[PDB]
Amino acid sequence: KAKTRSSRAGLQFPVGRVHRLLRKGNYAERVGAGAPVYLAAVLEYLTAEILELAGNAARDNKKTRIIPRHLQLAVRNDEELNKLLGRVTIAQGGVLPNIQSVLLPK
Amino acid sequence: RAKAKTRSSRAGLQFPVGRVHRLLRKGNYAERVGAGAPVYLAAVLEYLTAEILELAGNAARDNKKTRIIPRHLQLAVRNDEELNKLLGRVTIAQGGVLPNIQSVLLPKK
Amino acid sequence: VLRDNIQGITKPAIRRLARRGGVKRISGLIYEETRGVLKVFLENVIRDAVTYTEHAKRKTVTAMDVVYALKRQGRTLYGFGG
Amino acid sequence: RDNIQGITKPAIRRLARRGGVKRISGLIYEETRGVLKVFLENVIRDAVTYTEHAKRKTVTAMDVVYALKRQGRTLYGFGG
Amino acid sequence: KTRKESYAIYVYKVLKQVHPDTGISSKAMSIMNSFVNDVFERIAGEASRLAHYNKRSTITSREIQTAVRLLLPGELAKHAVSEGTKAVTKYTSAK
Amino acid sequence: RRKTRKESYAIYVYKVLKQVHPDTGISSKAMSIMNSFVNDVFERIAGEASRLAHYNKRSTITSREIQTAVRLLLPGELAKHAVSEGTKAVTKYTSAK
Amino acid sequence: PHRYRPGTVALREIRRYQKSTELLIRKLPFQRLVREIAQDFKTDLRFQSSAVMALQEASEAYLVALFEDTNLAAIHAKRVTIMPKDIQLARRIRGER
Amino acid sequence: KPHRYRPGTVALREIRRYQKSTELLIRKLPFQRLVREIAQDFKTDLRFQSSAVMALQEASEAYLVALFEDTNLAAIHAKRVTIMPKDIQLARRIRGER
DNA sequence: AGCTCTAGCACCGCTTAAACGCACGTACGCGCTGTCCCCCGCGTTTTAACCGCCAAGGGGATTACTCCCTAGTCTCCAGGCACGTGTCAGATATATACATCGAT
DNA sequence: ATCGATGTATATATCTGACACGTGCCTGGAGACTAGGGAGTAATCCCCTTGGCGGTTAAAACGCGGGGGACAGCGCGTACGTGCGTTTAAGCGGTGCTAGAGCTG
Repeated sequence: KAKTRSSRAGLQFPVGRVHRLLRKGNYAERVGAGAPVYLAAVLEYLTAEILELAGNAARDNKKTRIIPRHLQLAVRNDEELNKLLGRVTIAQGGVLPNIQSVLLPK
Repeated sequence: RAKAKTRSSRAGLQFPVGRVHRLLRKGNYAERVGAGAPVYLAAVLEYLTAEILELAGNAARDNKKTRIIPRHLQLAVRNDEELNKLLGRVTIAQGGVLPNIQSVLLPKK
Repeated sequence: VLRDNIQGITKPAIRRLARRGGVKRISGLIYEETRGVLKVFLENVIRDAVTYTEHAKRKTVTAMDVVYALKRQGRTLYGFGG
Repeated sequence: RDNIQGITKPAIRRLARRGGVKRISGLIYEETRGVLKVFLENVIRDAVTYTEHAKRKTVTAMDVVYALKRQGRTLYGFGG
Repeated sequence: KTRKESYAIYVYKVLKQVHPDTGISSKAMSIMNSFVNDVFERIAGEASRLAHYNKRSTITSREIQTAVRLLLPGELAKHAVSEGTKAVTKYTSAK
Repeated sequence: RRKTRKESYAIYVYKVLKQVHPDTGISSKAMSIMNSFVNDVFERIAGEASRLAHYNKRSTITSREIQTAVRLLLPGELAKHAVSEGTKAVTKYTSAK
Repeated sequence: PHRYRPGTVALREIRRYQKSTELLIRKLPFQRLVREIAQDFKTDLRFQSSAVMALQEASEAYLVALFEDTNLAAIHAKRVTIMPKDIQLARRIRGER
Repeated sequence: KPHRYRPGTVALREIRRYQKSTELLIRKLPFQRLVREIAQDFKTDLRFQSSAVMALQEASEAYLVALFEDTNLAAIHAKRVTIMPKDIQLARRIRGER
């Protein structure tokens, strides 16, 4: 029986596909054994943070299904993921509901 | 065997065509590198170097110097609007800045 | 040949775009200035996208090419493929 | 320590002269110091990390140049 | 080919592991796939460079670790790097 | 003792300068600066050419990839000049050996 | 009849359009503008619908970010009205001018 | 009486002097001590090349001068001459650093 | 070069919400003035940055040696993506109760 | 204060098309083995960095007057928000058809 490398590392993201993309992307002439495992773990951790924050935003909007607006609210509200994707715009995302204090009425 | 003649002389360039091909192969940008790609890249590099060098020579002549210093390169890059756009995110060491004063900062009589 | 479609970016469209930007009050020349800024931005992005399209021997500008043209300028766009 | 105060007020004044400013408020300098410190943080947070990759513990200029290349501010003058 | 390779099912598995009752739209799935591709490209590019810095021709776990410490912001990295080592541990204990 | 054969574009920048300004000399710091400039431009052209080569599923980098990368990242008018100069070099490479 | 004070309906639109997330520009005029601009680079081009979608929303995001910067430098100048000089100041500080 | 310049007169001369100059306007040893205390928080017992400190000084001064041009521009935009910390904060906000 | 088939373009008709032009009131940008405060010019003190020189030691570069790790090849299979189905999350309608702005 | 519109937070019945789940397959991922070349490790060395002392001087620190620029306050008038009738074209549905994307040899 053959057991996949993702279950060896306890990960959901594909280790073998990440290894294939690293080799076929021609980043280096050789690729170590643990590097695709490490990269897949980092990718699934980041996906877990984005999806958890988006699910919290969807629950706050009482929506069962995550829409791109929830993704934008997830990235932009978290200040630490914000500068990771500061240059990145998001499809159908909109902006945070921010109004300056001077423009507010008395 | 025929006489060894460099590809730069064949292309009519001063920049090394063979070194550009070697760095393209060793940089691992793609598994295959064409024949004319190092020629084209060497020509582009030579043209850009010639442009900034002649602008820096003009800047050194304006300052009446026969040696090009980093200040001359800074003045050559920034005074040309389009080379400034190429190197808008580049800082030149010991280059200084353009002498520029805003209009309202000047005193009035 | 299309002519004078920059006025298609209308008065209330620019007003709506400023409302999403948190702008409360808008001057008169803001509309013309934003039309110019949008024109130069589209000129840059469309020029890069057409340059990407010509390298593939294609005559239709793919959304994928627009995405990479936006990525080359540092404004990475998600949601249209990566 | 006190070495952040080692960037003395005439130094910020000279940098503002090179930037083209006549008048400098008294609350600028320390604020400028803080900004400078913050900027240095980022570069050092890259540069030593490159040193951490090299199994070295001296920071060469080459690592600093490629550290500065990361934030988008390429520095010409020390190598490529 | 006709085959459309993406990260849809893996992001779906991660979402169901985190929030089992929460679904995702197809557009949001496209944003997630593009986000995974972009972050993978960023980390792989930094790892390729860090291999080129020290005249190394291979990408090991140290390359990816240093690339994460440069690219992903601070305590996220302080999580992710540690978490990554755990995966490497599970790749070494299970063999 | 033994030393690595340090690699730079020092002589070629000097030959180009003597081509455009025979009288004018140049300092060593400007050798470092110009070498860094040409290395940076080489890296960005080569990376962009690899990037387009990956985009069209092409395993090779021809002169077309370099030309399109020059049209992409270099700003406008000099780009055409560069393109023309590059094309001229290609012709001088094809007319000769 | 009833009439609101000037400035409060605008604040209602700020809350409305920041909460909502669709396009604020009409699709066909933006498509015609894209066709007008693209014909300067090559005659008889064609565009995917998703290409026009991506162009429109990227332009919308860029203009909204520019409007954020413009409003910030407008309230920096002790004003609630955005002026063109606010826009040139924002684009100059951002590095695109 | 000895000749005393008007306030802001020799300031313009000092701007003109330092804009055409290229030497480093921050002293070498205080900036070196600043670098070594900042690097102490990331790894103890570090060493530094002299050219590394020179590169750090060049980049820091270039960034600070560019920030000073931006803060001067937004100070002029506020119909003022004196630069304020709010102007620096605005410049960093528009540049996307905060 | 060749074949397929698909979506992009062009046109047409209906509807209806968005835009536009105009009337109108008033909020605010701008100009002007008064005040005051705090930064700049400059003289006097002081201090440490810098230049020069020297000791030292240790660490990055260099070489040789080894060994084991991963590209490569071969073979097999099951997981991941086209396609189909079905079913339900969200939009839309009503109804009911709450916080906010305007005008008096 | 006060009430009336006016947008906003909470409970149920209906539809749809977009997403969750099931089927099929085939191709890329997994198991096994080898070489050999790249990475890890030990010994040297020399140069490059760190540390220290004299001095001494340019630059930093400090005091202090003042004046000019920052900031607060006030008047205005005009430019811009708001409302309403109109009309203009966006949006949508349907038809057709062909240039060209995409795939293969």
